[PDB]
Amino acid sequence: GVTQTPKFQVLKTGQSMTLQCAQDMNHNSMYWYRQDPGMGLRLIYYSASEGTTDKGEVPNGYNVSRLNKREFSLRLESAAPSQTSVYFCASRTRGGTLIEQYFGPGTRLTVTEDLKNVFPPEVAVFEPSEAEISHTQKATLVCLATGFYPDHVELSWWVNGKEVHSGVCTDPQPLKEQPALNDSRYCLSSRLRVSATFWQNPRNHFRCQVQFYGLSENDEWTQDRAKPVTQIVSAEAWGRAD
Amino acid sequence: QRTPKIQVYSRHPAENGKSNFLNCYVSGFHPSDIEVDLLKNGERIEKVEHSDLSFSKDWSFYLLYYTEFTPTEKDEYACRVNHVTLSQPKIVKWDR
Amino acid sequence: QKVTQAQSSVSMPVRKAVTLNCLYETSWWSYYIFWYKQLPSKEMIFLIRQGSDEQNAKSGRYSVNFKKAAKSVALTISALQLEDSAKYFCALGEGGAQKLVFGQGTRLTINPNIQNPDPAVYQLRDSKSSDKSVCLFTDFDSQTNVSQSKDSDVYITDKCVLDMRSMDFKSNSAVAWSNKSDFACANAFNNSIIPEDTFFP
Amino acid sequence: HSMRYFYTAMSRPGRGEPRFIAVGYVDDTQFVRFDSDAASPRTEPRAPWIEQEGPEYWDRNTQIFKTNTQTYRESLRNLRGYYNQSEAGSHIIQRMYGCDLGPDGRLLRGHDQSAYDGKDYIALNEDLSSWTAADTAAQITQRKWEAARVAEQLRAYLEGLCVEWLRRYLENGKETLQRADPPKTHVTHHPVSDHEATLRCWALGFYPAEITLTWQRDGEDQTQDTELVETRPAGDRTFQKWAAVVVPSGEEQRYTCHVQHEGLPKPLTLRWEP
Amino acid sequence: VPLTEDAEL
Repeated sequence: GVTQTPKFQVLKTGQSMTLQCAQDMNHNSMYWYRQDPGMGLRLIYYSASEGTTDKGEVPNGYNVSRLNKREFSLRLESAAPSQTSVYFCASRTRGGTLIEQYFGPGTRLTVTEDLKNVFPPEVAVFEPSEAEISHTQKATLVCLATGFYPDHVELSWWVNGKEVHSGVCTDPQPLKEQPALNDSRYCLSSRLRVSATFWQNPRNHFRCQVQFYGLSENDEWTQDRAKPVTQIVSAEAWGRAD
Repeated sequence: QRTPKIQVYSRHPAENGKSNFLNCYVSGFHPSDIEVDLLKNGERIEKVEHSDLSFSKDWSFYLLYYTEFTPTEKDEYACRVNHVTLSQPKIVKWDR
Repeated sequence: QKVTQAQSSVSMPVRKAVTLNCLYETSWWSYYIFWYKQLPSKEMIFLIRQGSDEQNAKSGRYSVNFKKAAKSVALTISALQLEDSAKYFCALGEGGAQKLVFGQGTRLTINPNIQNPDPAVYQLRDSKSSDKSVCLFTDFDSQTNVSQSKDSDVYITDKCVLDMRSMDFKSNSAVAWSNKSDFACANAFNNSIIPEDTFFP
Repeated sequence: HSMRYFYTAMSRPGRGEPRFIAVGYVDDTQFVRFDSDAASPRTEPRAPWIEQEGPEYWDRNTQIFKTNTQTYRESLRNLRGYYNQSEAGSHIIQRMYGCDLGPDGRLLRGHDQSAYDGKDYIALNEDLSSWTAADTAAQITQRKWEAARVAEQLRAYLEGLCVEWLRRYLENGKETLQRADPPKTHVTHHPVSDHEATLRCWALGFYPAEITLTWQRDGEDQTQDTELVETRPAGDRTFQKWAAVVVPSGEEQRYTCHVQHEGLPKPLTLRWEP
Repeated sequence: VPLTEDAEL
């Protein structure tokens, strides 16, 4: 299919970054699009085949290069906050009817004026209420990931050696903790619901794991607090009969 | 490989002293590369135009080469064609 | 808009059908319409294609009612499943370049059939690692809508559907939390219209 | 009535990238051309009535033919691979396709055929739903086009866009496309022996190109004895043709030239008149 | 108008 790297990226204003795309479907037609929050996708550049980029068709702030038949790159030359967006690559066949575009997984790119706005999540697990257990014979755990910026997280639940999906719901969108601010930090909640008997066994192990994407270990950092690098932040709970 | 058929003719009935068009129609050839000149008394005529490359149901190509001319009694016109199927150019005189 | 989706957000019960509207403008004599859905991961998934020279498209539970003179291409999804919740996009590809023009999308929420509603607000157990108190509103019928807090230091999530597959059991919930010392679950959802029979233990 | 496009793609290793030429016809009237070897290649009109279309028409046709130039480069590479051919040789792909218009104004018959180096390669069957491959290599194309549903794409075009725009062109060019120009005719006579002479029947300045020129002797068609030249362009969008028979001197009065053409109110019967 | 898009052979 279509692959893209990186899936998540934070940049400081003025930084440059190359986004990579590749497709293994023998396609010639490839595309770069961007999607702002709450909007549809808007075309950046259509590359019908290998060849020289038509710079008159490249929007200001970007460089585009079709490297070979498979590979297609989009560079932000000097990143601006207005370029915060999800960048999608796509490709399609030409001829016949099956010409729908196949999308890559996207690059979620956030540009901030100052890397001191970047924070990993704090993660905590809140254990089931005794009242819920006695009212329903079910037990809901809640995981809260709070105070993270950019909104670049992946949350998972792990129980007894397996990443689980049954009984789980995670908010489809993070919430802005301070909606009036452009660099507001974010929160995200998730629920895992199990039977009361499963929760009440202290041999059972529940973990909420949040992969955060932030700075690289090689990045300069002159703030007093710890460098907010890409990292996993987790919280856990073991069952209990009381 | 298919060798060109050649017809040499005027657009209108030729009348000495009256402007007309001299046509060389080459057809039935393959592949498409071909050299066609119209000749006036053995000399190549400049400002000769030709139609857009097309082909027939059997895939063979055809082209019309043409120039405006004014026939006279003694001036001799001809078409000279070279093609990969020909060991030497073929010259076809205009039979008025 | 050159491609306009009429709905911004739609809710529908499981096993019913839903129609999502899309109107477009073009002077091209040849084009296609494509419907996609977008997951929470942001992944974009192709659903169905409608060519300008072809009859109404159908693909499994998806169909397009192509009204070409009206430039209308509404998607209908039949036999709705909980997995159909997603944001749906209508996209126009004109001519040979197929430079897609997207609508702004429609959020589709498929609601479970809560057979035995048991609306309740529970206070969860504190975390020794956190200064927050957490409140869970759960087990309400799908007609209940959850609203954001009137207080800026109280946070409330949208309603979420979970499916306990081992028990064939679905439930709705929303979460509220706050740092404040005067925060009580009894008042956490005061901003919402909640069921009269909500249990507050 | 009919519409046809004729495509020629030619590789030329060492002397540039492959050349792509397209010409379009309504009936026997060429109305557009495109040639990738121009400095800034553009679709151009070749009959006045197509110039009723706006600038967007020309830009869009140019986009399509520029894309075809690239796609046929890939097709040429693919076919070299199918046949294990050297990169040093020159090769040609040709395609002719389009629609014939029925009396109700809908599709009578659709057409789409391709050739490689002047030989049949693959053709859409008359049902517009299946292919005939000429050899093993063309079966590679056939499997790819079956998976890609190319036949469905062509069927929709032939039943839809093709007939829609053919009808538009016929109406826009009605005054020239929908009026037949009858042939101007005469018979000439030239001795070839003491005892034989050539009778030649001429048909000049006619449109469309379809015509029937026949010699009869005592009312019997002389088909196997008749020399017919290929119908040829006059250069003004009309056509010319002649038919000749060698006859015994003294028999000329037994011979009649019969001319059938859409422009004639009734078929003509012509005789040599010295 | 021509076929809007050609397939590779």
